[PDB]
Amino acid sequence: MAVQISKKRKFVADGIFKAELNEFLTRELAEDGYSGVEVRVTPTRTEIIILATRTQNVLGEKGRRIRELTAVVQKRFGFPEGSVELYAEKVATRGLCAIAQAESLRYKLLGGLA
Amino acid sequence: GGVMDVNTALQEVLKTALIHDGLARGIREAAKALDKRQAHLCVLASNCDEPMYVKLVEALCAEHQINLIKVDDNKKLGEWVGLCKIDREGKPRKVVGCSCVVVKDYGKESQAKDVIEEYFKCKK
Amino acid sequence: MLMPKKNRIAIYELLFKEGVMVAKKDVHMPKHPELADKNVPNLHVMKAMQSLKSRGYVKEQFAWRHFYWYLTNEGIQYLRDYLHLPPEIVPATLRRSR
Amino acid sequence: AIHRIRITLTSRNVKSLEKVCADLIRGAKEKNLKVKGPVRMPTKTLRITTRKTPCGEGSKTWDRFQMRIHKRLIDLHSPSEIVKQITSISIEPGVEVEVTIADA
Amino acid sequence: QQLYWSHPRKFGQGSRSCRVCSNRHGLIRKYGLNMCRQCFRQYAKDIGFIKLD
Amino acid sequence: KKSYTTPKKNKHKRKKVKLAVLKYYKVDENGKISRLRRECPSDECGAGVFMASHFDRHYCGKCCLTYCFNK
Repeated sequence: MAVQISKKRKFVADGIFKAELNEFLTRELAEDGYSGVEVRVTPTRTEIIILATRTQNVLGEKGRRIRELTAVVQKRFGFPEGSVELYAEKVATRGLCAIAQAESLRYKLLGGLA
Repeated sequence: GGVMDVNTALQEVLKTALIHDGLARGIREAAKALDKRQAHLCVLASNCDEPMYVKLVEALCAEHQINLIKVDDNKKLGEWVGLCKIDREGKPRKVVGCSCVVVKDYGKESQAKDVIEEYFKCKK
Repeated sequence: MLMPKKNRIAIYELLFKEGVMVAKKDVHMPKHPELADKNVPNLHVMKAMQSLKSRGYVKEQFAWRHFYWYLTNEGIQYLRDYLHLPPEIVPATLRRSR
Repeated sequence: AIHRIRITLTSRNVKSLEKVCADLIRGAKEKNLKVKGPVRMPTKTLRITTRKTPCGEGSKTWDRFQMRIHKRLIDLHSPSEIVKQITSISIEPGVEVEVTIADA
Repeated sequence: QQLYWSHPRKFGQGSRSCRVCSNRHGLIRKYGLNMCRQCFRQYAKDIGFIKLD
Repeated sequence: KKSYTTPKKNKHKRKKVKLAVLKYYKVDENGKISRLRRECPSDECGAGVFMASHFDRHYCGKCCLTYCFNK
């Protein structure tokens, strides 16, 4: 469990994790009104705050979907087991959330409408 | 399950033997199984093939491990096997006779599997 | 083959335990590290999941050279009977998320 | 015992950095741990100078991108317990901290 | 089947691959890139950089 | 880029001839089993399989790089 990479390379690898996730999620939560993330490492724990407008469809019945998502990250980036902890968040004021407004227009259009 | 009748007894083998992975289906695999000491049971069936194996199987049982059973009508044991595992023993996609099977320690040693064989062995 | 009968089990059993599989797009992987431990020298994960996916039973995402296969209810029933498991066992997960 | 314990801060945002340094210098000086001030180290430039045009055609253009990291460190000498207690808490922004056993 | 499928790739432009899909041609290494210059631009907004000059 | 031009040979995979199966064990009297050629001697071989009676060549087919006697 060591040593540790250069300080220059420390920020690049964080950016790669911040970015990859942000396109991983957008290909699954598109219909659930995705709006971004906000990551935070905390003492001996990861927080990944999965911002979307409707937390209902994200959660699922018995929390199945949130359980799938946590198990994915736990294998993919090779995280130490049980350190990963997801959280959800609902945003209030949804018309300043351009990302979600654009992706909502998409499904309105692809639904078949003028 | 069974009452130690010959017909329902060989059915009880195949159920837990599948889980044990003891089934050496086909004459060549049966031979290699029983030429090894892994086997503990041999079952044969009605002639659909040459008159050579009917002799040879008794000859192999003689030298190594005597255990043989003969039950006619190849289609019975042929029906009991799947194409992989459970999910249809009816199955017009494929069904074909085994003509002989050899099982290793007669599958799992547990309930009625033990009794069916012990019933036969002392009288044979 | 297409692949051995040992290496089938080791994928289908591993999927049942985590409830999810992931892998990378390569054809020069030598033993496939990063679970299935050292007994898949080729495609095999990707090749077996694709056939499973054809018949439903799983969903598949793909993003930045990494697959992500999500097991579903229909496949749980299949795999449960296919691997001769108890009529009610899911060791992948089962609790309410708070 | 009393060990020279060094609280290194590192960030990319000058507001987020500096106020979190201030908090640790107040809370230290409040308890009279004989804290030593920030030692601001040279800010380093990551430069990337690459084409602005995919599939090069048209007038030749480029684009300078830059990232500015920042380092600065406050040296304390006090018991390692109360340091490691108070340090890891009271941090709002995404700013890193690295505690060292000894350096001097 | 076969007794070969591969031949030495240990250095050169074929033993490293860029993260578009395993694209090449567009030789890249910088500061730990492994990241394609066309998509680097699309990640100007994403984290790693914000343009300031 | 353009379409394939005619060959004058191509043949893919051999049909791996459809030989009669198990005559490798010989029965003349019971319970005796008259074995022919020796069964394979390696530790990793199970020694329930036969070795090839391939005279002027003597080769275990379970092995695939090793154990080739020839006399």
